[PDB]
Amino acid sequence: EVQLQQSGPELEKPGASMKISCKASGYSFTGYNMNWVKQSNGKSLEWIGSIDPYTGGSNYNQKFMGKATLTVDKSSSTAYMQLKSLTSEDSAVYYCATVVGRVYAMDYWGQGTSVTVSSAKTTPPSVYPLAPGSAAQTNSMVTLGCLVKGYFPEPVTVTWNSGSLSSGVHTFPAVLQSDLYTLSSSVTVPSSTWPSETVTCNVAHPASSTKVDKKIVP
Amino acid sequence: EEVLTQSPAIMSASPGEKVTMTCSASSSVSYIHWYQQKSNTSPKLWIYATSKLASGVPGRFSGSGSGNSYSLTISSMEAEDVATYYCFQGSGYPFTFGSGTKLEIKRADAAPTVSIFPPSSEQLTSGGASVVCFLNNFYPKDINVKWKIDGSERQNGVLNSWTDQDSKDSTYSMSSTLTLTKDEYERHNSYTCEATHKTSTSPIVKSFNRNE
Amino acid sequence: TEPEKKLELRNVSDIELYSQTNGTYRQHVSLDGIPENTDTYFVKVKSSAFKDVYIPVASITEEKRNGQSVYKITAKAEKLQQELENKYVDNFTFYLDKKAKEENTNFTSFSNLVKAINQNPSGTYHLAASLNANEVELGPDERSYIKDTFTGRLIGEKDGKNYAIYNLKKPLFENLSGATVEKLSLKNVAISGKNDIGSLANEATNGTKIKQVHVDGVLAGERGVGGLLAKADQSSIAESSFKGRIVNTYETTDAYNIGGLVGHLTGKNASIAKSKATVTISSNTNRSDQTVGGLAGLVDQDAHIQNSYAEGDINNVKHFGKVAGVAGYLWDRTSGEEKHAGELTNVLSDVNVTNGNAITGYHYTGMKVANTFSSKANRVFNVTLEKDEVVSKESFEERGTMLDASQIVSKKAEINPLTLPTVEPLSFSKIAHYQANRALVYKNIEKLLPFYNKSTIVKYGNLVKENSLLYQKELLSAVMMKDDQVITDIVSNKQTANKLLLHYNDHSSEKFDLKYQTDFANLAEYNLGNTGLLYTPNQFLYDRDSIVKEVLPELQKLDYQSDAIRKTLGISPEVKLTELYLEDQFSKTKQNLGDSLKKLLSADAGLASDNSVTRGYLVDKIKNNKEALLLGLTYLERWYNFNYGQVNVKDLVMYHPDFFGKGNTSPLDTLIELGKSGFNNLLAKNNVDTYGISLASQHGATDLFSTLEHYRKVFLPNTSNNDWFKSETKAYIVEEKSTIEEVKTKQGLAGTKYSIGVYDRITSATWKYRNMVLPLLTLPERSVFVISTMSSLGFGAYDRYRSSDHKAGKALNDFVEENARETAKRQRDHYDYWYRILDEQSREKLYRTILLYDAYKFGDDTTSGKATAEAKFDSSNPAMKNFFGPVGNKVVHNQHGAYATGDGVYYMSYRMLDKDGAITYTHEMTHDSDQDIYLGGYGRRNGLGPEFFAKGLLQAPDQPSDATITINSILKHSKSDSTEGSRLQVLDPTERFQNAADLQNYVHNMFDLIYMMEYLEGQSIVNKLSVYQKMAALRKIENKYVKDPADGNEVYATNVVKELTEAEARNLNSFESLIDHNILSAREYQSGDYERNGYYTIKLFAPIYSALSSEKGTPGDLMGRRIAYELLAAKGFKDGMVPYISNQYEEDAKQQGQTINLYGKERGLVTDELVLKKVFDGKYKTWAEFKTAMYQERVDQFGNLKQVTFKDPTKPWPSYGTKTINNVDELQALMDQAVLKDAEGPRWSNYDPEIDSAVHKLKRAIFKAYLDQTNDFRSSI
Repeated sequence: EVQLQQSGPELEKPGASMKISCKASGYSFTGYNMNWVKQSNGKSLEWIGSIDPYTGGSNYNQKFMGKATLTVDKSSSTAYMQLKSLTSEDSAVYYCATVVGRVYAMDYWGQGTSVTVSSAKTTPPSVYPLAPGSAAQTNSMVTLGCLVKGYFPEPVTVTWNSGSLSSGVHTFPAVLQSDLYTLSSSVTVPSSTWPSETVTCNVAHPASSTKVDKKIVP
Repeated sequence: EEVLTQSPAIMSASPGEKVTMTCSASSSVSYIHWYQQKSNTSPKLWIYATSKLASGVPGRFSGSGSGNSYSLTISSMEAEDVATYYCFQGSGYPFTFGSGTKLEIKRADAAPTVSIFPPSSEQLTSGGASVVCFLNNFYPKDINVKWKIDGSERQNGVLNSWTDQDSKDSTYSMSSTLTLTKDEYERHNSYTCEATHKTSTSPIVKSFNRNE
Repeated sequence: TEPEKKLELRNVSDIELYSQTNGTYRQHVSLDGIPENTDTYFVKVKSSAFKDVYIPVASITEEKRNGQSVYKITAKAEKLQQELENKYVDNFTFYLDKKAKEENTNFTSFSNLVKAINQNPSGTYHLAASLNANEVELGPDERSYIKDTFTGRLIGEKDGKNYAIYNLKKPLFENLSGATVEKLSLKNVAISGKNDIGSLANEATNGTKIKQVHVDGVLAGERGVGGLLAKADQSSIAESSFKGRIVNTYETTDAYNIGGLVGHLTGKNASIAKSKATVTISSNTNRSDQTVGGLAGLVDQDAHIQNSYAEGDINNVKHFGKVAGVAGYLWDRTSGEEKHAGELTNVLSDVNVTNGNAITGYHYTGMKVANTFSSKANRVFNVTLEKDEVVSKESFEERGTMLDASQIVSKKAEINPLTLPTVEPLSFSKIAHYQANRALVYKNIEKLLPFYNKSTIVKYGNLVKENSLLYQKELLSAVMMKDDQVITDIVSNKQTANKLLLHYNDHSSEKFDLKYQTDFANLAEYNLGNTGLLYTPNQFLYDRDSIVKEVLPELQKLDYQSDAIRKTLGISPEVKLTELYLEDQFSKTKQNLGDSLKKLLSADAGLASDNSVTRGYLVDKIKNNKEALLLGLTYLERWYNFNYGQVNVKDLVMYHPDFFGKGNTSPLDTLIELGKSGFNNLLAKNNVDTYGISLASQHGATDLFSTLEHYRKVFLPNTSNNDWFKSETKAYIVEEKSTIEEVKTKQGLAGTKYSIGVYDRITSATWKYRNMVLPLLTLPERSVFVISTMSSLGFGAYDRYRSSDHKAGKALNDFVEENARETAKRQRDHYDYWYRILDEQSREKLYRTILLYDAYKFGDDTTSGKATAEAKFDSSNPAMKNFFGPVGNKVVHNQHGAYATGDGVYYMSYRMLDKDGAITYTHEMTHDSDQDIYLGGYGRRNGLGPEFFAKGLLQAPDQPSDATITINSILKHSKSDSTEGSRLQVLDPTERFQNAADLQNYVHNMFDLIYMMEYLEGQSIVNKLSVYQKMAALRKIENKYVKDPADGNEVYATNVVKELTEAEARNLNSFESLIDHNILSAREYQSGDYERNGYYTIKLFAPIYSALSSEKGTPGDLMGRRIAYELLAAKGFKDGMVPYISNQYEEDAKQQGQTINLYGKERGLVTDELVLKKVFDGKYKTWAEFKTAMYQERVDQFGNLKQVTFKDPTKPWPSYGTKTINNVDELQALMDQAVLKDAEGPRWSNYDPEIDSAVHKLKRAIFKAYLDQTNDFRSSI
């Protein structure tokens, strides 16, 4: 089927410029109009500009007038969204679209490019042990945790009990403090099996190559 | 510009319940194109041209509208239905998206197992301090948490992050962090944080000592 | 034997009956029924020469004529005596028949035919004669005349030689399945819909035969458009013929495919073959998925085209969307089978497509054409990059002047369909006293008083004298009070109108004082001056106040944005009503609605009915289209509020339709029809074509300009029509004429191609902006500054030139008008200059006119500098809402730049009235007028570029201060001005230049001085330079025969520049060695290669010792520009330069045997060596020899004589007085020091290492000394 492959996730410093690209297959790239949208976590999703691949046509939203422009490569069957004067607001996942019968979606949308913009250097996260106060230990199951605080940029992965435990853990949404990212995760395990047993979090973060584990102490 | 105004922003309905969202534009357009989105996923079209349903969609999902008044009508609520929605419009330039509405389950209100763990020896070598606590599989979201230093109420150095409605039980986890320097951690032997819930009038307090 | 005066209808074309029994007025045409108990009927009688007459019936009977029941009918009137069967009667009566059976057969009536096809979808249908489709109501929102999707199994016009149906607003069948329909044609078609609109039907699902069909007229819907069927579904269509105006301006976001025969070609068994079409097709593509194939298009599912030829033109607004002359989208939504694409055979169109491809919209390696042909039209589409630029795709098979021979491949031409119904006039004699000489007078005075005994009509005729102009043919006259074109009889009936204008076939009128000599309530009559004839305006003076009391309130409550008005309007909810620009006039018409409706039914119909029930029909007739009545009268008011001297034409067109003949036509009805006509017709721009649909055949007139031309003869005769046009509009226009007496005499000629006349030029055919005559005419104030100059028409916005320092009121107006006169002087002097050069009889194309539109960046007075505002649409700018916007001219409008479509110019970076914009005006003129204008009727060099002809070859100096060999024809400046210092350019052109021969003298000398200094330069250099100083002094030039995307051949040579090697520099030991090493100074040049058609110019004194002439057909840019500058400095522009830059020896090249294939056409190639010989076969056999002889000739020329009177500063700010260089050796000795110093410690970095450089200072030191020394560059010896 037609499949769209946007660029890999990228991060740039503000007041700068970057170009992303959406790959095309199983369809006449040039014959179906393309489209681009910006994906804001805080706000809904909002269209930037539709693009005509065969003749390199470009329609721009009043919001993105001049901020960004659209290019295309018919031979490589891959469009190019050009971004200039990049700002912290621009930071977002992007998404290419294919217009069929006046409709940009579901067919087709790319996997997504997590465009980010930053003046913060790569940082490894702070990991500390998390768990109970007065009575939650008595429970049949007591949850323990590991912090992923003050790190840059996201992606992150985690393992538990030296990787022996990969289930009952619950990953918690990420939040950004002082410009460095933060996130959490749990380890529901029997309380009858802790501190009686012990666990450490084998956290693997690719961009900052972090491998730091924290033992949980009652 | 044509605005699109979906409401309510979030709706809680028991499975099998009748749920509808109301989107209103700034102009009148012949067709409206709906768009389901899961949390943190690329979205897909569910209806288009106002009533023309998208493929791979259940019959329960319906749509209607005229003038500046448009809406999507789903006859029955399911777990698969729990998703964001946008009546995106492209009939008029510039193409615009709906304000944003997300379906949610209506569930029994669970009471949480609260957390609280001291700053680690690895944190103390750094010279800082960070205690943090969670509220276990609790519903509805609505929860209020306090923090304390030696049993003295504190609301600073505090950072709270909410889990999103889960999938299997669709009940929410939680975590809040009390972060101060080692100086404060050593100064206050006792550290306290307590939840507040309609499910349990009594706030669920959990604490651990510096000495234990 | 005095007769009596009584009511009598003489032209009784037919009698009709309507009844209010059901509370609605309904026609009892037949099966009326035995006489009804109540005479609720009212008899409306139609007259071919007079408006329908009305009265209530007073008696009705049913008696057998010949044992043949016929419903007798009678009517009571005040005095309606009828001369029935040569017997006078008291009141009119007739007899209506029982029934007709010409509906079982569909041969006779369109109304009968639509009913017949609806009882049986499957049948054989035949036509007895050509008929009117106006019979049908059309429905409020009915999709098409026929609801059935399967219909017309065998509809035929073969029984008669040919027939067609005229006046169509809806598709015919709506869908066809296994339906054969051929020999069927239409004429006044106007089908508009918000659905997928096809002229014949929406679709043909199975095999259906569409052959020898010849549709013609207007077709345009908001959503979809197909030439006959919206799309072709497995159906055979061939030898078809749609020639009509089709446009989809509406910006629908669906990817609608439009087609010449079918928007989507989907049949595998199907195919379109040997078909014909023509169109003013245009559209805004926007979507690549949307495809316009010119001939059907969207070829898909194995659809084959069998030798089809169409001659229609495309004007696409959006470059991005896919469109082409023969195929819009060869590609398929299914898999790309070479076979599912479909096939194209023997196909040629002369489409002048814009923003679209020539033949196929989608080009794929497996193109399924193999028989490609194209005509010489325009295919240039705009790239719209940072700078706006327009070029052809150059991917089509071109053909020459044998297009007519190619047209002969088409098998058939057309058929001549029999004319529609006639119902002739049958315009008296057989009277007690008849004078044959006064027969025409009797006809002329039958117009002056209607409803008068024929005996009384002739009685008045007897009173006429031999001298009377009534003896001359008298067209319909009209009554006016103090030139108010009074139409309100009910108000000014008591009032006495100043004069009666007796219109003649001479198209002139005579004035007779009127007076209310006699008053009759049945009819009001006036005195005919001293002559003593009588005169009654045609009306029954009925009680209009009762109608007035009820009509005004319901119509009064209407909204411009009202959805119901939109629902009656032919417009979708999504589209913005901006194009109407009628909101201002929507409010005005509503404010004046009471007087407007007073002037409307004052002469609407003939009513002798005292009964008030009859008056209600008129009220019912109005409310029905209240929404359209408002829109129509508003539309007419917006576009007809201009006076011929003291007489507003609004009354002339809005009412008094009889004045230009055809008084029988219903004036009230022409307004309601014009209101429902549809927003496509009501579209501002559509006024011209809407003159065809509505104002032609209702006024019995042919063209809007023709009616306006007919109107000067009637009003203000002895004043020129262009004079009526010039005097009347608010906008300031100026027609400065050229000094040459012959051209000035031609500017005098009202004849086309010679007249400077703006009215004439706008009215002239082949002018796309002829529709711009209405919006200009109704312009509220002087918001439009306009100019007229040889082969051009200036247009600009006062608001564009509005800014701080230019106050909007008076001050802005004063600077703008004065600037317009100054620029008008600058433009016309440049054209007068070009005329002196052009003596090759290319003056046959001397007056080609093109538009000069401004940026539309209408700035505030507050804005400090030029505005960057798009002002795209719906702005408070009076200039945009009253002009440019009504005559919509959508453009790429760049933030910066000035571009031309080849038929027009556009200004954004510069301003049309800007003095610096003048140089840009010539630059655009270089881009357009060249192909056969500046060139001698031979196309530009095959590789020589479009913008390679102006940057250096042919443009004004960008500034006098700027230094480049150029002609300053555009700018004339005073000698007393401070710009005299470093003027470096002609102070006054056209005075030193009286002929091209005088230009040849001017450049030989100008280039002798350039030639003198260049040799003074090299000698110093080749003689005294360090080896390292030689490295930085010079540069080498090469030519790359690189592949170009447009042409498969890579023979185009491209001047590329690079530094010469140290070993290469040691070799040079002579001035000739500079000529042999082809190395030129790097002082004003960088090694970055020069792109073909790139912006490269000739520095005023950059030494060029290079003659790198390509054996290849094209040489490059600077070398091509440089060698052409010396070719002018040697041979006359026509004599030598034109041969070198017009590929005119291509036929000689084919004789030589040199050839290049172009556009898939074997073509000739022309080489520098070949033209080197044609220009100089024996004088020199090498370019090196030609330049070498130029130099030694030049050596003797400087050596024998040079003036002593060369004095220059060439010193620092402290002024230096007199160099007084007596001899060349003294100049050379001074030169050796200045250049040696220039080579010592050279920065050759930062900026300006030239105007600052000592060598250039010295080069422009003795050059300026010569320019100052000589009145002109006339002789140097």
